[PDB]
Amino acid sequence: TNSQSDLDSIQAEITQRLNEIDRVSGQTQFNGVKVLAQDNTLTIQVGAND
Amino acid sequence: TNSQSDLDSIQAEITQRLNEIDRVSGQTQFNGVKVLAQDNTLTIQVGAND
Repeated sequence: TNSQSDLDSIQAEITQRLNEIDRVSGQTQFNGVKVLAQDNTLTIQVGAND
Repeated sequence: TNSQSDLDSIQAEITQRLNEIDRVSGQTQFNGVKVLAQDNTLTIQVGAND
């Protein structure tokens, strides 16, 4: 039932939501560290030992 | 008993009724979807499942 003029608006919403989950993960930071932009290991020194 | 001048008028009525059932099915629509013009399946997503 949904027309193609409906699917244009639903696609406009879907691309805006996906641009938003690209933005909020692309530029978010704790102390200048992009948490979700790239994959890496953060190592925590939790002890006096090496 | 009916004369042929009668059958001309009855045929005029019958062709007008058939033009009307051609029109009201040719151009009727819910959200830009011609329901009776062509034969096809409308699938309803009635569940979260695919």
